[PDB]
Amino acid sequence: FRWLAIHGLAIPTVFFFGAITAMQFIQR
Amino acid sequence: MEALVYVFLLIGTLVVIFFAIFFRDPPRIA
Amino acid sequence: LLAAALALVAVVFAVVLALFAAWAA
Amino acid sequence: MTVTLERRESTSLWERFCSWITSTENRLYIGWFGVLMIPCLLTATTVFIIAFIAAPPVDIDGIREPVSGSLLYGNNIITGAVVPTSNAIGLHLYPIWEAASLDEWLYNGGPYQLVVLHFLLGVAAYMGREWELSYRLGMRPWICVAFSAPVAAATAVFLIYPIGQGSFSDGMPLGISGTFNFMLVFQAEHNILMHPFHMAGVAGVFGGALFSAMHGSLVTSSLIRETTENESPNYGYKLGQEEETYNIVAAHGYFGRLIFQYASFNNSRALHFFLGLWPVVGIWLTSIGISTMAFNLNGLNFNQSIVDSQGRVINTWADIINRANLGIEVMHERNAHNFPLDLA
Amino acid sequence: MFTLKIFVYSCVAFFCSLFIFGFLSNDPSRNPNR
Amino acid sequence: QLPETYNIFAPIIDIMPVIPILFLLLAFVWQAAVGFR
Amino acid sequence: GRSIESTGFAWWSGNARLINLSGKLLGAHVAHAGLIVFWTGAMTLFETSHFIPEKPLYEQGMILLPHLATLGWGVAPGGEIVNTYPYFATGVIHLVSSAVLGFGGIYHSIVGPDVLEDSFSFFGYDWRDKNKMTTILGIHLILLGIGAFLLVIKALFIGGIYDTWAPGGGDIRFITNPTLNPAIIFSYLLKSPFGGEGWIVGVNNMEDVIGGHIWIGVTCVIGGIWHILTRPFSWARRAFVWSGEAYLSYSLGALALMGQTAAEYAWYNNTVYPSEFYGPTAAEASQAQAFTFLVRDQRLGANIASTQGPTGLGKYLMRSPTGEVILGGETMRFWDLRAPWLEPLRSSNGLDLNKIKNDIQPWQERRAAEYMTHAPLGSLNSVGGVATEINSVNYVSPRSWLTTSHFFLGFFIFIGHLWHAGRARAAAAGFEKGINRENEPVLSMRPLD
Amino acid sequence: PLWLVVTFGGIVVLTVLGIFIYGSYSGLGSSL
Amino acid sequence: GWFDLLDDWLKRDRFVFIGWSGILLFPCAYLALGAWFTGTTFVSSWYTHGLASSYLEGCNFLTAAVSSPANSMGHSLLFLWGPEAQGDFTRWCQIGGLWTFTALHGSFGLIGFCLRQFEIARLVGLRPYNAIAFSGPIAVFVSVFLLYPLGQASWFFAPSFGVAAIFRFLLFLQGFHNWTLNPFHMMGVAGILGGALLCAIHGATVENTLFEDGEASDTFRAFQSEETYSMVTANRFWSQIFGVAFANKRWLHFFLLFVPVTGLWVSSIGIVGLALNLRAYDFVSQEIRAAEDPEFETFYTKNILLNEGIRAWMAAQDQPHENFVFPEEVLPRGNAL
Amino acid sequence: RYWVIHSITIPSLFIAGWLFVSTGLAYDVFGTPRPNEYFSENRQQVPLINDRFNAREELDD
Amino acid sequence: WQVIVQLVFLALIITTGPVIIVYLSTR
Ligand code: CLA
Ligand code: CLA
Ligand code: CLA
Ligand SMILES: CCCCCCCCCCCCCCCC(=O)OC[C@H](COP(=O)(O)OC[C@@H](O)CO)OC(=O)CCCCCCCCCCCCCCC
Ligand SMILES: CC1=C(/C=C/C(C)=C/C=C/C(C)=C/C=C/C=C(C)/C=C/C=C(C)/C=C/C2=C(C)CCCC2(C)C)C(C)(C)CCC1
Ligand SMILES: CC1=C(/C=C/C(C)=C/C=C/C(C)=C/C=C/C=C(C)/C=C/C=C(C)/C=C/C2=C(C)CCCC2(C)C)C(C)(C)CCC1
Ligand SMILES: CC1=C(/C=C/C(C)=C/C=C/C(C)=C/C=C/C=C(C)/C=C/C=C(C)/C=C/C2=C(C)CCCC2(C)C)C(C)(C)CCC1
Ligand SMILES: CC1=C(/C=C/C(C)=C\C=C/C(C)=C/C=C/C=C(C)/C=C/C=C(C)/C=C/C2=C(C)CCCC2(C)C)C(C)(C)CCC1
Ligand code: OEX
Ligand SMILES: [Cl-]
Ligand SMILES: [Fe+3]
Repeated sequence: FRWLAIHGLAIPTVFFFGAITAMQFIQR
Repeated sequence: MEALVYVFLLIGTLVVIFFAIFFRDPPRIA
Repeated sequence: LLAAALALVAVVFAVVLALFAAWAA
Repeated sequence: MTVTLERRESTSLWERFCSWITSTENRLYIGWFGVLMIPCLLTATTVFIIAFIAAPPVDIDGIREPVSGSLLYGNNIITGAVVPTSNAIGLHLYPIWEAASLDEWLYNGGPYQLVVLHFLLGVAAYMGREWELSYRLGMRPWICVAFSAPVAAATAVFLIYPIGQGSFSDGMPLGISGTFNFMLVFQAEHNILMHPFHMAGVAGVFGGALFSAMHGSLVTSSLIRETTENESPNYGYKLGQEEETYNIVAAHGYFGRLIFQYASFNNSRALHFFLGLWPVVGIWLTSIGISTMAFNLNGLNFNQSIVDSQGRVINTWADIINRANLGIEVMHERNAHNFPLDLA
Repeated sequence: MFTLKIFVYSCVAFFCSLFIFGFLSNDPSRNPNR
Repeated sequence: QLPETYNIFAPIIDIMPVIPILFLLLAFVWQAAVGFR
Repeated sequence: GRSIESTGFAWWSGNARLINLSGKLLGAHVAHAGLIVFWTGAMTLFETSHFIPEKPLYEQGMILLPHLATLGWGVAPGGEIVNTYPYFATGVIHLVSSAVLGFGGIYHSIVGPDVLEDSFSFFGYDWRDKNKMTTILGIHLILLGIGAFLLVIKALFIGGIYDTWAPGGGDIRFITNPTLNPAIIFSYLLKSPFGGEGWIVGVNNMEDVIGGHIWIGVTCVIGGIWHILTRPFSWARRAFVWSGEAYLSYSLGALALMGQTAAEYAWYNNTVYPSEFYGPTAAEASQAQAFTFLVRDQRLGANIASTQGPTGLGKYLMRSPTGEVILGGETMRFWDLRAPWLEPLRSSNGLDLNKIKNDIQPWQERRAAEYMTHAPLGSLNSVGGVATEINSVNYVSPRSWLTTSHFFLGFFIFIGHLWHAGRARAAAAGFEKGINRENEPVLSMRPLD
Repeated sequence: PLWLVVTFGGIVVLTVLGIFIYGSYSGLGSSL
Repeated sequence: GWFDLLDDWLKRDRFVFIGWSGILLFPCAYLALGAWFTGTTFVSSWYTHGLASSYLEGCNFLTAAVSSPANSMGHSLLFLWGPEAQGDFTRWCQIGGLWTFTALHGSFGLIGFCLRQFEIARLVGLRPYNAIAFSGPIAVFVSVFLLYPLGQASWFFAPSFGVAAIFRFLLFLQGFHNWTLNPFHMMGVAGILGGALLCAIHGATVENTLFEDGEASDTFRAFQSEETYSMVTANRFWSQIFGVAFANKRWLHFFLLFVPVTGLWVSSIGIVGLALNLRAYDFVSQEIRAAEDPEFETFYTKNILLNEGIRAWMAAQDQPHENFVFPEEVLPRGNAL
Repeated sequence: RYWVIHSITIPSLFIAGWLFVSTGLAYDVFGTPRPNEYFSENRQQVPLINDRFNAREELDD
Repeated sequence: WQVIVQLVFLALIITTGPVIIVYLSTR
């Protein structure tokens, strides 16, 4: 459950962080 | 003259406070 | 504005000041 | 010869006076700060009560349109208030003796200025008094800091904001509905909801209530069985006892299993420090927010921040809240403005 | 109106003097460890 | 703007005032390096 | 000692470990001064680097350059920034000096001795040594006096200072005849802080400013000499807590008060803070709007002295509670405003209606337009205008930044004052670490009831 | 070293946050 | 036994406790939180509110949200397999299925968390006061995020999960319901501010009546059945300062449980009221007086005017589906502004 | 020791999110309008959904 | 191309701190 929880929170967090950065460079 | 009722209620509250302060039963150490 | 105000202020202040001066002595 | 000069002055009259003033045997402590506090708060209270009940309408916006705030003039508890002084006066000191008559004084809103100044003085003195009694009783002296937060709030809405805006007529009205009015106008002209310090304040009060309920529930949960059934468990504690009245370990364990082990406090001193610190900091920040917005450094402006490729505005929630803000702005003090920009 | 001003001035000067000269009367010595 | 000479030193100056903040932060680093904090 | 075991303080309260270590404390102070001068230099060079020649200072987010311009460096008549080189000079000087102070700081903090009482006797001190403390106080007071005299010298002899009230628009001027009359100066000191009075913030001419600095220079020097060559009287020795933390708390209260005062200066004063550089005040901008539309509507054929507003009060012109002819609308609250672009139209009984009808100049209209369109209102992300305004103008007046920041600072500094004063008392009396379980005062007291 | 890890990680986090703040001034949501 | 083995495994002492309650709590909690992140990052609200709503579109943390469904959806549960989205995930997000998703999963999540409090309390052997205290927040969520929209036209008028969106919900309830005038809300405010007051004052009092149980200035390290602070000294202090003080620790801690929780419950009563538009909007006496007497004015009437402004202007932008058209001549406003 | 697999997966996920945005797959997945897709050449108004049970056909238009 | 210079200078200062600390941490 430790692995499942820690990864359950951490994996999507990194995914999303990458996504949002990429968004920082989207021009009009 | 609802003002009478408002004044009455306020005076009531303030009186309750007064007696709560100067007419409390004193705390006593064990 | 008027002299009366300064008179009273300095009066009370001097009174309490003297009280304090005696205490300090 | 060190720090404190430990010495006395031999049953003098002034020394007797100083002794009675600083006496810890008085039912209510009356320190030097109390020598300031008691008269100020008494004057403020008397004028407040008398005015809240029987004061005539006040020309708050200086536009010769008196607002009724007292009970004997058609108000109830919720709508009644002490109307802020006239905008024609601004930040001018307006004591009774500077008016031609008491009637004029009442018309221009003198009561508000009097009450506000006296109250702020007396409350500052109240803070100092908390320190003072703490010192007289050999306590640690930081209760007055905790209380410094609310004092800061009061000072913000009763003094600083009028200073920044140039008129006591912008000070918070001494009343319920008046308070709501103050809030709405403030939102219209500073967008306080979008100000991070106000968010910090909300965190302070929501969090404060949260931690209050949490601590309370935890300690109440772990109370040690010292009472009979159906009897008040409060009777299971006696004032002055040295034995702890609840199982601290059981509480810490419960909290530890509720979230995780290292999320819980073990040191009660740390816990209570946190309990004191969170809301006080929150309120500190919100008070600062009210004052700094009193100098028009307003909340975050995201109006029409999102544009499409063609160059058309794509609204967000900030634009909607801006619509509401606009409503309040255009509608408030309908007869006070002669020019298109509201700079005061 | 002037007499009122005189009165209030008297009161303020009085309590202010008591405050100032009061806190000058060796206040740090007013503690339970003295 | 800057004098034409020291023109070339524009970007570096852009970072100059941010340095005191770094010092504050550095304290914590120092402490964490010791064993406290 | 640099541990909890050796000192009693934790890593946070880490800085309290320096209370009785003269050397490292001196190092901390010097290094900190180094940081201050560092910021001064770096930020000045930043402002010089980002400055654009044909724009007002207050449109470019400058707070340091307006000070130098106020002192009279690189300014043309009217407030035009022509020469931006002396600013660069001051910035560079400060920066390099920051290198020096930094070196000294790091030295006394890490390299040098912890205690200056051993190897030295002039730079060593006990907090409980009243004479030494009053000596240091005297020295630094004399230094402050010297600084005041530096301003005085700069304004009397070396070029002069920018005068916004100068006969011919704002221009640098050498103050020939400063005000030395005690009646006037100390009239500032003993004056109400309320509307129409303004205490010391209500100073509106450089004669009174510089004369005031002459007085404060003399006062600081004489006081410095006084404290260097004397010892505190009995009453002061009895009334005060004599320790480092106590002194810290005193200076904290003082700096809080000063912070508030400075915020008020930035917000209301336009003499020491020229509107050409710092931008208009709130009052000035509101009055500028009223003036602007008074002019516009008068040009459209309206008799403004007779124009009745919706309320029944004057739409453009009314009276102040004491009779003076003032601008109408909300700006009635701001009738205490004094601005160089408006005073030409001022008479004995307030605004001169004749001059309003006939003698209003184009440059005055330009001033009013500029100022009402650069009012000190803006968001945290520097969106100019009222809270409901849309994203287009990138602007927040320097007055807002200065005043708000210094209120923040003054406020928290006051908090610090309460904290350290309280802890000073508790530590002096001896119960700052908790209540003595064997000597609890309350237990030795008669119950309240 | 734990402290070096915490420092590096902290710098990384602050860098990403800084990129977001920069993103408030560029591209979408910048009013440009 | 099978069930007994299940119970044994579920109630094992892990870094994160699970339990039966965990079976309900963790999935729903995870899905609610995740739906909020997913929505605030990628999903828009262009086809429901005509608003940009995500980081992908250019929203920041303050202006991003998971907005309420389109008004046309009514009180539809908006299942992914529902007759509205018909399995299509894209159309589901465009309709506003993420809102109902977040709301329902959040609700069952709250149920699961309260059940978790009960379960852990029973296992450890404590009194279940934490759960009760938590009944508070639940009442807030149920009344505001479920009952209020269910009373209204559709989920559209429920709060949108976001900062500025919540702000909108606030100003909406002010302008339309005069929510500040509602006595139940006033009791709520009393509860919260009173709670923060109690937290601060208790913390400060305990911290400043501490016993000297060490030599270090760091009083934290110096901490048993003995009280770490002097209750008697505290009592004396507040009795001489405020006139009244606590004397019973148990009563104190219960009190600072009771005040905020009660606040929440009361305000919830209010919100149900608003669900049916059963408002505390007006004081008929003052409205009649003001109607007959054009010189009579209170802060109440001033706020009524403010509400009218709010309603017009925002009405046009906040309810796009209504196609409200207010010519600039009918918009209420004062002179000049 | 445990930094290897993380040095192979954490940057991988980071880049995967980046690509999820840069390729524009996010737009297609969540139906989020591109900066040039808010208004077409035919519609100049906000495309609100009016039919509850026919939201698919309405969103298609 | 000015942005790269700015970020390089920034990187150098920012790194300057921790490097001094590490260097002294070895001795
Ligand atoms: C003249 C200025 C001055 C000086 C010399 C001191 C000196 C001292 N203070 Mg003090 N203090 C001050 C102002 C000052 N204070 C102010 C204005 C406040 C009110 C906020 C306080 C509140 C205060 C408390 C509550 C305490 C002290 C304590 C102390 C002692 C140890 C301090 C320490 O280790 O810091 C350690 C430094 C830190 C832990 C750094 C904290 C940084 C803060 C929390 C964030 C500030 C935000 C900042 C502006 C920028 C944000 C960062 C962002 C860019 C990322 C020391 C004698 C302690 C004491 O009594 O010991 C005897 C103590 O407990 N101070
Ligand atoms: C006669 C002895 C003497 C003298 C001349 C000084 C002088 C000074 N001390 Mg100092 N100090 C002394 C004894 C003395 N101290 C003692 C006995 C102690 C106890 C150990 C200290 C502890 C101490 C601390 C802790 C600090 C100082 C600081 C300062 C500086 C203040 C800078 C400033 O902004 O002021 C106001 C400045 C002006 C008004 C401008 C004009 C000032 C004069 C005219 C020239 C200044 C030029 C330059 C700064 C240094 C030259 C000064 C010298 C030629 C007199 C100044 C150089 C502070 C500092 O930053 O030091 C660098 C500081 O933090 N001192
Ligand atoms: C640099 C600042 C400074 C500091 C920290 C001190 C510190 C001290 N001075 Mg001192 N002094 C200074 C400058 C300074 N002085 C100057 C510049 C002069 C004149 C040239 C003097 C003249 C002086 C004398 C003649 C004496 C002291 C004394 C003292 C000691 C007692 C302090 C006391 O009880 O104050 C309390 C002070 C008061 C209650 C006076 C009230 C001030 C009046 C009311 C005017 C302020 C009204 C003003 C208009 C409104 C201000 C606004 C504000 C209230 C918000 C103390 C060590 C005494 C001592 O112990 O002997 C050495 C003493 O006899 N000082
Ligand atoms: C110059 C000094 C001026 C001081 C300021 C005046 C303070 C007045 C305080 C009055 C408290 C009255 C308490 C009554 C009730 C009473 O007597 O309780 C007494 C009670 C004592 O509790 P014990 O620990 O002794 O209780 C043990 C068992 O009896 C529990 O069942 O005190 C408290 O519970 C602490 C909470 C008091 C805080 C109450 C704050 C309420 C504020 C007033 C709100 C209405 C105001 C309306 C205005 C129109
Ligand atoms: C005590 C301590 C501390 C602190 C420290 C400090 C605070 C320091 C400072 C220091 C400093 C404060 C330093 C300074 C430096 C400076 C410098 C080094 C400068 C330089 C300059 C330059 C380099 C310039 C250049 C130029 C010119 C000449 C002009 C033109 C432009 C240019 C840029 C080219 C801490 C807490 C961390 C911890 C440990 C201990
Ligand atoms: C430059 C200038 C000027 C001038 C200025 C001056 C000359 C100033 C002065 C000032 C001053 C001259 C100030 C003073 C102040 C004082 C104070 C602020 C005090 C305080 C006090 C205290 C703090 C005390 C306390 C206490 C008590 C009360 C009780 C007992 C104990 C003790 C002692 C603690 C003019 C305006 C012309 C113009 C502008 C610029
Ligand atoms: C909806 C849905 C679902 C779900 C999904 C999910 C579950 C997702 C998740 C997601 C997630 C799970 C995400 C996450 C995110 C995270 C984030 C986005 C974070 C951020 C962070 C930040 C921003 C930071 C902040 C901070 C802190 C923490 C403190 C200090 C300061 C700072 C600022 C650093 C499914 C498929 C089942 C089904 C269908 C529907
Ligand atoms: C003048 C000049 C110069 C100099 C510069 C300098 C002086 C610099 C410095 C710099 C520095 C001085 C830096 C520092 C930094 C620091 C840091 C980077 C720290 C920290 C960070 C972080 C991120 C942290 C984090 C943490 C920890 C570790 C603990 C607590 C918790 C936390 C997580 C928050 C040069 C040579 C260039 C030349 C040109 C000009
Ligand atoms: O007075 Mn009370 O509220 Ca401050 O903003 Mn301008 O003035 Mn009136 O309008 Mn909006
Ligand atoms: Cl107006
Ligand atoms: Fe507790």
